[PDB]
Amino acid sequence: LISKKRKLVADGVFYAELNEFFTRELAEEGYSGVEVRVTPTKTEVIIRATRTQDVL
Amino acid sequence: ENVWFSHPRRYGKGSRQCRVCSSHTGLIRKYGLNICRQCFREKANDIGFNKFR
Amino acid sequence: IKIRITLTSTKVKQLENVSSNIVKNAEQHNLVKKGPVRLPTKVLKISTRKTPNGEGSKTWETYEMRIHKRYIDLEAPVQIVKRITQITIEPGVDVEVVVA
Amino acid sequence: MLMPKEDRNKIHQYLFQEGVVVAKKDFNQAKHEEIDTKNLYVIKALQSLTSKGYVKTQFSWQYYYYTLTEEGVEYLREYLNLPEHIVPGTYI
Amino acid sequence: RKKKVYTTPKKIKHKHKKVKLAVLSYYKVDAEGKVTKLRRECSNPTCGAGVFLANHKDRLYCGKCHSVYKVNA
RNA sequence: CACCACCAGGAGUGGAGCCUGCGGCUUAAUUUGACUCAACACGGGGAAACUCACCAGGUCCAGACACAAUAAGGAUUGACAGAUUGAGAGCUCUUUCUUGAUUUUGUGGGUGGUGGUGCAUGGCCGUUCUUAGUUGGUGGAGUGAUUUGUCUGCUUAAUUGCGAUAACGAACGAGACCUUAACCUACUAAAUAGUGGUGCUAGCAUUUGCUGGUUAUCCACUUCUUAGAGGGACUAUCGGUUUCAAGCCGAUGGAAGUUUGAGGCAAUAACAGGUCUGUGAUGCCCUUAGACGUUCUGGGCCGCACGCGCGCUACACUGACGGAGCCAGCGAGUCUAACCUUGGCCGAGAGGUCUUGGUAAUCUUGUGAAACUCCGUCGUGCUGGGGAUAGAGCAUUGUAAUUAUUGCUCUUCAACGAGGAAUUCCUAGUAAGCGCAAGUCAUCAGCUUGCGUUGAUUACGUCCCUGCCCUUUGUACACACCG
Ligand SMILES: [Mg+2]
Ligand SMILES: [Mg+2]
Ligand SMILES: [Mg+2]
Ligand SMILES: [Mg+2]
Ligand SMILES: [Mg+2]
Ligand SMILES: [Mg+2]
Ligand SMILES: [Mg+2]
Ligand SMILES: [Mg+2]
Ligand SMILES: [Mg+2]
Ligand SMILES: [Mg+2]
Ligand SMILES: [Mg+2]
Ligand SMILES: [Mg+2]
Ligand SMILES: [Mg+2]
Ligand SMILES: [Mg+2]
Ligand SMILES: [Mg+2]
Ligand SMILES: [Mg+2]
Ligand SMILES: [Mg+2]
Ligand SMILES: [Mg+2]
Ligand SMILES: [Mg+2]
Ligand SMILES: [Zn+2]
Ligand SMILES: [Zn+2]
Repeated sequence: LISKKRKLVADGVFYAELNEFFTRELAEEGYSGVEVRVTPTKTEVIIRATRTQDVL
Repeated sequence: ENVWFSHPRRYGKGSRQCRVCSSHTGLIRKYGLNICRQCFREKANDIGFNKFR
Repeated sequence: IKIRITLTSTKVKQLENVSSNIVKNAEQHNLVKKGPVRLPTKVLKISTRKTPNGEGSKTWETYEMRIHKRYIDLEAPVQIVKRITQITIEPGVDVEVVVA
Repeated sequence: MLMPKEDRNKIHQYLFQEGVVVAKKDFNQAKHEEIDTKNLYVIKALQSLTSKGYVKTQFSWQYYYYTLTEEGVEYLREYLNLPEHIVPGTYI
Repeated sequence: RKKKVYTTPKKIKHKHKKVKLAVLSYYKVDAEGKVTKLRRECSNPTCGAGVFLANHKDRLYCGKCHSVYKVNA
């Protein structure tokens, strides 16, 4: 029960925070960005790196 | 002793800080994001704020 | 039954074909519907100084964020209501259903 | 740091169970979440664990992310006297 | 900066770290009898007659519960 | 070339009183950065505490880890009362319980610092300059460095282009682009937008009307409101003038004919420009337990003989006061919290209290804003102009308001009669007047960022002043005349 102004700005800062975490520690696998996908029953976060074998 | 960290911090510049760099000055509290003015300007593009005009 | 789909993204071109695919998939199932009401777009503006220090010429800077919000009202038995919302979910577009 | 033996066993047993621990850099917050002990205890004790190669940290907007190592699963096991391969992070 | 004279009156009184005392747990000792207890304990809801009581001038402590238990004779 | 220059002007500032920033003086401290443009309502810097860095004092370790020492016949921790202390800090002591290997004492070795150095740096920003500037390919000139292209002229906001022409053809910047504002009885649609009807009613007339109210009256509608997709302007057409070319100037049509208006973005080469006090961005230097760490209590940043710079209120009937009319746009708003507040009641007020609506085109909110308009009292009087500076009370925020936080009442009712030398900004919905929202915000706006309302005069030029650019020229300069 939060307004749409705050809700969309919250997901912006959520993306911004989660991008900084991925770029700080996953540097040595070639992290080149992140995508977040809200969905019924689940949120999905697609990490984009180069050494994908290393992130697994 | 209990006297440590006992002064109230419920209002005023001492209650809030930048969620990125924990600074007190130049905070941006509009729309509830609470990032300092120099850190928001570095993060505005990936939050979703853009320059048009 | 009176269910209502509301879209509130910021990407207009993602939002529209989401909204178009709701209304077109409605019409194969031949449902009567209030076609999309487009509420006034609201601009979130943040005006900050450019400089990190307080030197130079006093140049300001306005970052803005546009939020587009549409609602479609539907009346349908349960099986279409389960089908329509389960598909056509596009990333960055927020969908929520209310009944009555 | 001088903290009672029971909550260091709380911190150490919670770490084993979750493989991870997240901790806001707020001293004097005085009440951690996911753990009923002081926030200063879980930061400082995990500062003592990282300085012996058992856990590694990342700051990432004042949150202190801890994930324990291969050294971590052997040391802690010796510490809790639990059965072999009883670490959740290690086994899918 | 200008200077540091360290002006203030000298009050360096860093404390005693509770000086190691001599042999303790002096309950009483009884020649061929059962020993009673000096330093009365406490009728608490937790303390199971293991914690003694300080004998001050006109008050009895607790130590682990820091609460006076003195009652009139 | 250019209202960060002048012209013809408009509104001022400089005079006054206050508000605020800087220097100075003073101080325990009055923390500090920034001194032409390009410091001085700037650090979003509206500081009661916190912020906070400064000053007077008091705690704590939040000194990792390693190795030694100490040491379960206790390594160490905590405290009741009293002295003490600003203190219900046992902080320290008297006093004696409690805890249990976590600590303690050193050696290293770390850690933290709004400590220093922006002249050691990164990133960002400002400035040159938002002017119009910059560069290759191929050809030509030259032994070469280099040069032409990139120009005598005309033109443009513009190296924008026409023209000349040993140069042709491009690139970056300008322009295009993107956002926004203006047009759409053309499309797609809508009680969270709005009409018209038909029900149900109210009042007034009475003929066959006028104005309202109503949410389950329902049926249709999209003109107005909103945003999706599109259309539309391209200086179109005509006239005039110019190597008759790029253009410019009138008229007609048009929603629109200054780049349609306004921005966003913005080249090469720079600058010892600012920022280490935004950063868990940082090298080195310093500090690191009577700390330059962190916290708590109290002060300070506000102190006032003076000199400056942004402002607010005014000096008055083109007005002050009273009553009545009465109209915007940009926007913000709470849940696991207490924000925006309608309505009823109490109170002169500021305010209090009981309910309600709102996570929002739904409710505050037609944000009933102010200037303004109409009727009245004043009647050239430092005056009913002005409301500084003082005295009493009543409230509100807050742990706290004394060097009055702010609001309200009554009283006191100062300078100031349009401001010297100097100097700033500006070409149409623009200047100027007038308010409102947002930011900071527990409280506090004389500030800033925006938005509407009311709306002029003057010009459609030039190099006179001040800056900047270019050409020619001289040079013994080249860290480049501070040579
Ligand atoms: Mg400055
Ligand atoms: Mg003046
Ligand atoms: Mg300042
Ligand atoms: Mg200042
Ligand atoms: Mg200090
Ligand atoms: Mg430090
Ligand atoms: Mg400090
Ligand atoms: Mg530098
Ligand atoms: Mg050549
Ligand atoms: Mg040659
Ligand atoms: Mg050539
Ligand atoms: Mg003519
Ligand atoms: Mg008056
Ligand atoms: Mg308003
Ligand atoms: Mg007086
Ligand atoms: Mg002059
Ligand atoms: Mg004005
Ligand atoms: Mg000569
Ligand atoms: Mg020379
Ligand atoms: Zn920050
Ligand atoms: Zn006890």
